[PDB]
Amino acid sequence: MERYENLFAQLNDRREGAFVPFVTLGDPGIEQSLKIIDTLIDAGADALELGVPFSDPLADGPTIQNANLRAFAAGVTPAQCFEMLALIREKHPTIPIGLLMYANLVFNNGIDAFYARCEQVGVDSVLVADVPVEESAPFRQAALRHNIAPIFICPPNADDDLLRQVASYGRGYTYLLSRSGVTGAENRGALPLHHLIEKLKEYHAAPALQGFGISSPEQVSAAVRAGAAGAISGSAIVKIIEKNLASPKQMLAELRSFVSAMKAASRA
Amino acid sequence: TTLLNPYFGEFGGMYVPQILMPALNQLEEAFVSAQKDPEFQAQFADLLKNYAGRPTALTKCQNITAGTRTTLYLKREDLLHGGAHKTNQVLGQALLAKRMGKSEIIAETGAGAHGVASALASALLGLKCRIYMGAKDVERQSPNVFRMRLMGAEVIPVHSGSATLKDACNEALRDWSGSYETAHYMLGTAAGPHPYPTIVREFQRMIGEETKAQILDKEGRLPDAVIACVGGGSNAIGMFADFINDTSVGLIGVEPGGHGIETGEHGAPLKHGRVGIYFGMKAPMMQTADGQIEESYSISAGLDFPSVGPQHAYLNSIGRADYVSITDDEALEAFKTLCRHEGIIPALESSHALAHALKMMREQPEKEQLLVVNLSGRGDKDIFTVHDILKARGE
Ligand SMILES: Cc1ncc(COP(=O)(O)O)c(C/N=C(\CNc2ccccc2O)C(=O)O)c1O
Ligand SMILES: O=P(O)(O)OCCNS(=O)(=O)c1ccc(OC(F)(F)F)cc1
Ligand SMILES: Nc1ccccc1O
Ligand SMILES: [Cl-]
Ligand SMILES: [Cl-]
Ligand SMILES: [Cl-]
Ligand SMILES: [Cl-]
Ligand SMILES: [Cl-]
Ligand SMILES: [Cl-]
Ligand SMILES: [Cl-]
Ligand SMILES: [Cs+]
Ligand SMILES: [Cs+]
Repeated sequence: MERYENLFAQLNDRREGAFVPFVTLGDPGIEQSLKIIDTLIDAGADALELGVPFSDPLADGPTIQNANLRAFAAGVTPAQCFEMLALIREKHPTIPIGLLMYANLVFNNGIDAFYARCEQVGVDSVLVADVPVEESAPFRQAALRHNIAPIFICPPNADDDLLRQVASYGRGYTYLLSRSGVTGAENRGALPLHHLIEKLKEYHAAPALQGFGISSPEQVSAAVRAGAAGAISGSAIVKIIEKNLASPKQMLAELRSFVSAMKAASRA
Repeated sequence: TTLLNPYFGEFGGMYVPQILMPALNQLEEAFVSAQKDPEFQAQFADLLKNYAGRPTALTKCQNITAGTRTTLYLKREDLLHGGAHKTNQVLGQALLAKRMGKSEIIAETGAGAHGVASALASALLGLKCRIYMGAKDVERQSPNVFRMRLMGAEVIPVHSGSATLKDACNEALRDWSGSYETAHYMLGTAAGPHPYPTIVREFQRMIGEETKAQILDKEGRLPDAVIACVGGGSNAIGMFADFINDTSVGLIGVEPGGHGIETGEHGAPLKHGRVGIYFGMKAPMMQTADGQIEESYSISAGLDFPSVGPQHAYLNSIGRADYVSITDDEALEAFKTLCRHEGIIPALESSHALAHALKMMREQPEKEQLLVVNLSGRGDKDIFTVHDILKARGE
């Protein structure tokens, strides 16, 4: 399908950026996770980034490590994650859905079979966090064969060769990394990404979303002014789940207020 | 793009987040440059000889083979400064860290032997060293937590997951992905993303080179087989490397069988796991049917790791090297036997290699065979753990 392309075309007409929350599928449980995701969408999420619980998420800091653990404590499996993805797409026909995967879960029962299953449930993109462009060939080939956008990372230390490869190989959106390190709201990016954003546009790369450490509305607006097409926020969202485990009503209310404020920041 | 081949057949590669690829490429380039640099080689040789104590002895173990046709030599890496083979490649990697202008060292440890080695090399060479160690291993290998902190290293207990070596590896890599401009990750085994399996082999290969020269001097011929335990792969590939092209020489690696392979509580992915992608490499993994990485188990903290370096997976696949397992109880017997009959207290890791050699002898006592066991470390760190076990047995 064309869900990212249609989204960014609509966003450009409204002269606004995308706000894309991340959560772990099945955190803190399957049905509470489904309600959380509906609340993110009703509050204004333009797209979703969704993590499949993995035993050893080496690109994630403590906040999202604990989200993975909570999902495992609820017994959440990748098979149940695909069931959830089907239910989400059934309710929301146009929202772009990207998965955050670790390589072993994609490789486990066959790379091609993994992307075929993504296509069957209506996923739009896949980011494999521990597969650099140097190792990406069988993943990106299988993705494209199944109409899945392969999401590549543009890090702050990117040279010109990497910019050209990510621009050529990627689809859907380019992931513009805010900083080195692992996921987490406590650590905000330091460098300005203006030069990379404009090289990406020169090479006709997929529109850029900035992520890692985006926890406040100002950061969303700043990413859009810098030229990026939008911003991703994970740990800031997941912290609201963690803080409100004992109160699912106050959890959804505080998620709604936060997403609404982050999205409003993308409008100017 | 790399200078060297990152794969051994289908195994290996660089499965790290994109952010870390410049660090790996820088490390590869520094290694290739240093391997051509006579000044680096001389510094490295100087440290190995005059600081670490190389060459290490090759001891002929006569009492424990009495009444059989097995001749058994032990390559005495237990006599290396620090007490284990880990010191060899730490000295080379520390020199690489300095060559790249790094001022800090990150290291994981389970047996604490690599932690101690990283700490002593950092104290000598002027690096600020921080060690990640699983909280379970902090306890069962505590004599080394004492050593590391005396030498100025920061030791960080890891309570996540199994609170053992795998979890320390995870946090070391997480840390490196946010500190690589100033910190070198001194990975402690022949595993992980390229170029570590290659670098660690080349910086351990003197074990086998010395062994070969020593066996030739004493016996006039090559060994029938060399035998080493396999936690991540470094002491075994260090012993194996110089014999790989000597096709008559058996290469036997010993994985931990833990409570028994059939219990699932073991550390034997090469023979009882299946290929997966984790810790920066494509390699045999202990994993669930779903592709979650399992937790391993071994009495020996240094072998308690649910994967294995890619060159061992390759050497196995083509039949050049053979891999077996040894249970906790088999390792404990070999530990006791070496203490009592050769006066050498071995690391419990190394005791797995010894146990398999003793099995080779006992199973076929009239088979003529010349065997070398890599005695990868001394057992001082294990004496308390072994005490509590034999006490609970009434021994
Ligand atoms: C004496 C001795 N003999 C053999 C071994 C087994 O390790 P091998 O020779 O590399 O296979 C050890 C492993 N010890 C570790 C584990 N080190 C470790 C193991 C696996 C992954 C990362 C690691 O740091 C350590 O950290 O000290 C040892 O101390
Ligand atoms: O807001 P934060 O700091 O939690 O960041 C949320 C990011 N979640 S995600 O799925 O986009 C995401 C994207 C990339 C990751 O690793 C990689 F860069 F190596 F690929 C990990 C997570
Ligand atoms: N075989 C090989 C050799 C050098 C660099 C890269 C490679 O894949
Ligand atoms: Cl716009
Ligand atoms: Cl973890
Ligand atoms: Cl648990
Ligand atoms: Cl950081
Ligand atoms: Cl040379
Ligand atoms: Cl020679
Ligand atoms: Cl033989
Ligand atoms: Cs003999
Ligand atoms: Cs192992």
